[PDB]
Parts: sequence; C-alpha cells; structure tokens
Amino acid sequence: YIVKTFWSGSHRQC
Amino acid sequence: NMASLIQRIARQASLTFRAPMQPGFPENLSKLKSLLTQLRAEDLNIAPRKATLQPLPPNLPPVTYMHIYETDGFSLGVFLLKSGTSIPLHDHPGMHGMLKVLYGTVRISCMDKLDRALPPEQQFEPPLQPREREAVRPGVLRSRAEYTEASGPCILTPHRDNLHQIDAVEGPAAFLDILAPPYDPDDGRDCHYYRVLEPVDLPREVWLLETPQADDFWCEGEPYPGPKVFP
Ligand SMILES: [Cl-]
Ligand SMILES: [Cl-]
Ligand SMILES: [Co+2]
Repeated sequence: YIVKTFWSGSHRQC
Repeated sequence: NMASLIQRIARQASLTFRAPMQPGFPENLSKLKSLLTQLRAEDLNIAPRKATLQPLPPNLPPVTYMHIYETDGFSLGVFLLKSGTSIPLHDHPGMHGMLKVLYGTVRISCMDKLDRALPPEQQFEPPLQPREREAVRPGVLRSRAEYTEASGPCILTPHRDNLHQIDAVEGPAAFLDILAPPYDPDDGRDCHYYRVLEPVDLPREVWLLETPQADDFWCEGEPYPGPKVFP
C-alpha cells in the first residue's frame, strides 16, 4: 500500500 | 536539571530549521552538528544489532524506522538497516538533511542532478529501453565513502549531495536522520528514486534514470525505545 510519509515521502510500505 | 541529549538535539533542530537565507542559520547548524557528533546508540537505548547469518524472509522489511519527533520544520528518527541491505539512491527536493551513524558501517554515495540530452550513440549495460533513453539525465557523483559512529554527521542540502544511496557494510547498521523540512507529497515535496547507469575518480559525471521504488526495498516502523522528546 502507499502511505504519504514525512520520512520517505510517498512510500510503498510492503 | 539537564534534558536528555536527544531532547537537546530536537530543540536545536527546531531553532535551526524554523534555509541558507535566514541569519543565525550557520551558527545554529554548527551547534546542531556538534550535538549530533556527541550522540551514541546508548543515548537512544538502542543496542547495536549484529548479523543473524540467516537469509531474510520475504515478509520482513530490509529496513525499519523509529520515529522520534516531527514538526513542520524538521523530522527526527532512526533508520535501521539489516545485513546486506541498501536504501536505494533517492533525492530530497528542496530539503536539508543530517545523518549520524549509530552503529555499524554504511557506504554513502552522494550525487546531484545537473541542471542535457543523452548523446545518440551512448550505450549502457544493461541496455535501455526507448522510454528510458528519453528519460535519462546527467548527474555528478561527488563522493562515495564509508562512515561509522566515529565519522561525525553527514549533511545534504537542496543543491548539494541531494541524492544519496546508503549501503549497510559488513553487517547491520543504523543512523539517526534529520530532514528539514520533512517530505510533503501533497505539497509537492516527494521522494524520487534513481538508477545510476554504467556506459559501454571523483567528482565525475554520471547518468541518472528515475525509477520506481525497488520491489525488494521498503521500510516499516518499529517502536523507539529511547528518551522521549516532549513539547
Ligand atoms: Cl527539561
Ligand atoms: Cl542503452
Ligand atoms: Co535520504
């Protein structure tokens, strides 16, 4: 899934 | 009577990042660097992690992140790299960054985009597809060195060393990272990944191709065990 993180931007967290 | 070192780092980061233009910035950045130079893994209650010598199963991430604090001005946390892993080459658009190795050894490769067309006869290995040949852009490889907890902090800025790749060398490694401002995809500040291309001494010109986040790279959060940063 994609999460908008402040620590690596748009991140595919999987 | 004395706040924890990580509290003091967060306070100084807030003062420092509220760009080059502001006055007092260089002095505040120097003070922040001196605080980071003093930081050790034990100050964050993080024990150094050593290799398992076992393969990494497909369901676990190669890298994890411990969140410490974030404001609109900066983000503060720890990235923890397992043995044999890398954070692929990426940029930090319009951002400053500061990194301090906590344990282990990392190889940091530092690069910048040069702001040109690929010459028609140029070839790479592996060969590029047509859409990739259209998209490649010139860059400069500025440095490629190994860093440990004794190296002191590494800095990047919007226009220098803004692209970096971070490899865990001979086992797990971890580093504290400060980004300022943090990423903000909805504000148009996102993280872009790149490949450096080998055609067929530093600084030297290279070719850069923007690429999706690698299939075998992602990062998951894990609990931060150290002293807490309080408003
Ligand atoms: Cl206090
Ligand atoms: Cl090619
Ligand atoms: Co980075």
